Amino acid sequence: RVSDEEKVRIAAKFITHAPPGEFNEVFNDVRLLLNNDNLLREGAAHAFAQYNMDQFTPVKIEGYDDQVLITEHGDLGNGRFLDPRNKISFKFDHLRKEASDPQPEDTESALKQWRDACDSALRAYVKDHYPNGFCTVYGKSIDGQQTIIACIESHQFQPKNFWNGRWRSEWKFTITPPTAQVAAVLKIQVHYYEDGNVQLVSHKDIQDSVQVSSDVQTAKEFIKIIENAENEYQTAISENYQTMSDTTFKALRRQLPVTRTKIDWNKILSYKIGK
Amino acid sequence: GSWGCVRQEKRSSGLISELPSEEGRRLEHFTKLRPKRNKKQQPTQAAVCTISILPQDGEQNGLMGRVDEGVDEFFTKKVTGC
Amino acid sequence: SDQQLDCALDLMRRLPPQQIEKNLSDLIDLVPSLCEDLLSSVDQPLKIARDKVVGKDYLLCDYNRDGDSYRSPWSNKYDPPLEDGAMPSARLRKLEVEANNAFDQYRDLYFEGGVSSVYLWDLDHGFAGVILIKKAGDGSKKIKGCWDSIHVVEVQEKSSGRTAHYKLTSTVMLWLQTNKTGSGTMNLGGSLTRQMEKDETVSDSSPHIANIGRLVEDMENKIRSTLNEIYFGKTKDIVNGLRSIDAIPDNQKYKQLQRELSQVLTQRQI
Repeated sequence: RVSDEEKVRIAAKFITHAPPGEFNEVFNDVRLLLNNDNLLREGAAHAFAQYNMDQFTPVKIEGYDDQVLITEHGDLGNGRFLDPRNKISFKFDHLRKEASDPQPEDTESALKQWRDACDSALRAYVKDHYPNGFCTVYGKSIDGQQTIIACIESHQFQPKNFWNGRWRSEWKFTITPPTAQVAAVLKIQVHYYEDGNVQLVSHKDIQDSVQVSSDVQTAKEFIKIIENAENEYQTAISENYQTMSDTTFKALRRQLPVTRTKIDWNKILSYKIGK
Repeated sequence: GSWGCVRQEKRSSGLISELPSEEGRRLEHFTKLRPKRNKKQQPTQAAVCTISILPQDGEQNGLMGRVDEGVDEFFTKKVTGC
Repeated sequence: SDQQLDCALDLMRRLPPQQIEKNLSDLIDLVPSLCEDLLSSVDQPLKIARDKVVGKDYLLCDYNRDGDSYRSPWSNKYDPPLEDGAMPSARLRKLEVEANNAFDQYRDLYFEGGVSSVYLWDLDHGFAGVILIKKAGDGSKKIKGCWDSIHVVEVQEKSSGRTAHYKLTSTVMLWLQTNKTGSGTMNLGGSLTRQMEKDETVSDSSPHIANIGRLVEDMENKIRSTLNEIYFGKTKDIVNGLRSIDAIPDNQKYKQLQRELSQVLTQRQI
């Protein structure tokens, strides 16, 4: 019913589910809770890696001006990741903040044509809509089919004011001329924790069918798909906030009693309709 | 600044690594920061209650709800998403 | 292990409150000796139970629980059935009945519906109690909402005086969810906690329930304002800081300067 293997999996789940910008606090908590560093090291590396990966952790390679996104798609598999833009190889150290000692990565250069266009075409989209955003487009071959994978990340961490937030968007473009199919997932997570624990957890899954033309053309067609879908998503979110605050919230608890004055407790403690 | 699992390319002690996570643990502890414990029972392996209605239309016992439900049946396991 | 409890509470203050139930359970699996301490210190979404003999719902919490059963505030009976379950004294039970009735009115006046439950217990030189309130909104609307009130009050009675010390620790859990095309799944939830302490006169015109009631009321009115601010104000603002629908007038000037000043400091510091 209980085993060290189960405790390790539990510890791992907690660690990989830390909210943005709070990995260490959660890790230290779990470490003191598990109270067995030998077991903790069993899945640490795996935990750290998975976290940074699903969190699209923006990292800065030794000296490229390189804010690159750590994702699965860039996971070499040997303990190193891909930087499709600068196109090098970089080893990411999970505990420490830095990832250094890069390796040139001469490519396959098959889908790269599309890849390089979308990348800096999207890089423009991002600079226009994400205050502290970064993007990484992956050109790759997925079991025969060519696909462009653009990953966008944006965050704001203010622990001294007890809050952190992050945006994550992933668009998978699978090409099948003339027209191709789109698949994406938009994600938002916000955490406020001064004398409480409040969180916005939201995500939207979208699938689209797009017409494929040129290289610089299909790219701008994509950045357009994304722009419209993400603006629509964000729009639906601000609207939801509006309704929750002016309809749902007010339907829960009134601001003042129906009697329209604070409660007369002496009256509640005695005065009856009849017994 | 510097990197090396154990081989250490540069001529240095390089005692830093993934170790920083074991420590010797401090024996001293608060023990009782504040008054509160309400020690009681619980061990029984059981817990049933749940509310009534709140979730959209879909539950009961629907284990279905994933990308590409069909697997090891079609010609290929082509997936629109991942 | 007190640092453990501290660490356990910090963790629950960071993991998605939407999964408090599953995570608390796992947390207990991880540290089984803290089970009792966590069940009493970790607030979880309020569960409703049906009192069959009276035909009325009541709310569940660690304070009306004994082993695997819970005590109804209506029939003063445990469910599932127990033989010698913990019960308040006959005299405290009477006050408990009166507190439930008073807060039922309080609930109807401020929430116009929902469910409330009050459970009391004796202390060495006073007594304590928990006031539970749950109110779920229109189940027909696109957006679902639920308010959970969890008030724990400790009353320190004074030998001479009929003036008592009240310590109120309150938590309001507010859950909002929507499954709409344009937003996919959006979940805004969690809770805020506030604490208050006050010395107060206890008299025939202002008995214990009135004093506790006034404190609960003031507390909830204050937390309602903070909730509105944090949920619909602050988290929204953080959201707008992550992305902007309108093109953000890019600024070259500050960014160009920033790099120049930065590299100087690094080759001066370590």
